[PDB]
Amino acid sequence: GSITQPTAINVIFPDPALANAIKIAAGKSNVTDTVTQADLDGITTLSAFGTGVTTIEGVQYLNNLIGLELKDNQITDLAPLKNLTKITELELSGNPLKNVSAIAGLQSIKTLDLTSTQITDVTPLAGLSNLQVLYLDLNQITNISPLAGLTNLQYLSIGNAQVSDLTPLANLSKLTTLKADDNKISDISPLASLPNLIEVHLKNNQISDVSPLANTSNLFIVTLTNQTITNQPVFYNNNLVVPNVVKGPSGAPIAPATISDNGTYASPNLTWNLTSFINNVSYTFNQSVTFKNTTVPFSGTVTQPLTE
Amino acid sequence: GSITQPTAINVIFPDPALANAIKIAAGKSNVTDTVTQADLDGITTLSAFGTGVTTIEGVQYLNNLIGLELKDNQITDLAPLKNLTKITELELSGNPLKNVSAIAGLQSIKTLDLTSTQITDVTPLAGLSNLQVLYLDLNQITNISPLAGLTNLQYLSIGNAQVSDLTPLANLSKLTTLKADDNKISDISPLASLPNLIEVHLKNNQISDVSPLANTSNLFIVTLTNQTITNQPVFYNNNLVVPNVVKGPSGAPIAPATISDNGTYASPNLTWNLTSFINNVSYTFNQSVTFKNTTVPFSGTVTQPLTE
Repeated sequence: GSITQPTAINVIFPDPALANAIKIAAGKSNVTDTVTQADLDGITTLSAFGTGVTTIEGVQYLNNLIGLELKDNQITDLAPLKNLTKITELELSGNPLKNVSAIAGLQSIKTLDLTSTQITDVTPLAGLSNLQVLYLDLNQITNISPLAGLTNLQYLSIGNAQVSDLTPLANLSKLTTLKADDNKISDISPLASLPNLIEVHLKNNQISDVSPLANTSNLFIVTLTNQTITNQPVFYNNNLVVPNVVKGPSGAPIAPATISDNGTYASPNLTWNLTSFINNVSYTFNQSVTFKNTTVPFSGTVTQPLTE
Repeated sequence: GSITQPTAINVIFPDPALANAIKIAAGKSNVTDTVTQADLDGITTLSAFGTGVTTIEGVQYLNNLIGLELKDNQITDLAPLKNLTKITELELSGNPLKNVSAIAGLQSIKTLDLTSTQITDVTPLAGLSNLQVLYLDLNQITNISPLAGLTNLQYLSIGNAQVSDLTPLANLSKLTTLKADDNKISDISPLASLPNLIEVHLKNNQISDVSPLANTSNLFIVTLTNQTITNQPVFYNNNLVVPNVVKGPSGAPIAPATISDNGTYASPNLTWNLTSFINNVSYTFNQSVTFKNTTVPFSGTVTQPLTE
């Protein structure tokens, strides 16, 4: 519906912090001042970072709202957004949302920040086909399949989540910045089909082979340190020979920097001469590698579990 | 012209490092092996970072070349590129180019890295209307006027140059990433017209007023520490009253953190009670400021020269 007659700001917006934000946005001097629907239709952005907002009740009257920035509040219910149709930027970082089902029909959205919103499922984003910038950092998200159809995506941040499978990114051809530090990524093969990638952050994952990025011609920033690789188990025995899964941009194996248990290397295999059973063996690597444009450090630890 | 008959790679490419790069790109086993024009027309990328290339003679036969990546070489002459028409990515970082007049007609180029190329003038880029990604870091460039017509620009890096005037960026509406640390930027007013800016790096400039970024709704990363501000001179006298030029995102003055010479502050003015002539007075500031989406540190030093 609409605001029929002039009504006090803080009657339409029950949240006292939000009401003061509306008061300022409307150019009024007191939250008790009346506003009309005209007034409300003149509000295109509403911002209230760190102001203790608990409810967005009222925002359903901001027909012309383009940007809503409510970072680090206590918002739990996004129903008031359901019928908004001009919103292109939505910043809800640091709110205890738990789910974002309510934003599924908001197709106008181009930029969306859901960092630290206690969400696990991004199914509701599958239909946000106009998305260009997306933050999902600091959420226990394990599956990004619903992003696969986001073909306008240009900037994707998913740091500090639980992502492994990057196959959903394969057709996101406009991607230029991918931030995915501290996840569970082991295979980056899907990145090969992203020819515009400029910046890729993959520190602290489980990546052994960086050759999928060797042909990315727009690639200028790439972080690859501190990978933690765990191999599938092999049998313990005296003459232990294990292929080295760590590959550089050319696809050739990377020589280990250190090897546990007095082991040796002869590309492509590590060899250990063991006489007693141990849970595992391991090695480290740290080498400058060279991609299409530049060179950076690639490092990590490989653990090889052993079976008796 | 064209290669008429099969000719040895290292007869077409006199540079021995480049010849070996062509040998690999062509799938041959020796730089003396012949190639045909067909062979050459099948080469779409050529890369030779850190290989001591001194000449790109021969590349004029790579009609279908899309990407040329020659970072950290000793190349001085870019004439061989003049008639290439499919090149979209050109990486010439760390070559003693001195000028880039030769690339002016290369309108196909979308991504160009000229970091550390000893250049001073970017007039030759004015016609590269398809440019989306540009690096000019680590060049004594003082004027970026020739960039003004680069309306497809999305990613601009100009760190460690001598840039002051950002007016040329005003109409670059597609800009999303601007990297401009360590320049001579004092006024960032032109940034107000860039509504898509996501990342802006402005550490170590001379910026006093950050209010031009207050309405940038897509802005998520902004660096603003260590500004070095020098005011225009004022007269020395006993009762010295000086308006505070340092403004936060709202446009209101930022209270100083420290003030020289036992001075005091009453917004908007610093006051010093001096009895002897000194070259100048100064103050520091360091405050968390809040933009549309997030909050970051804004800090620096202001020096006020005094006249007798």
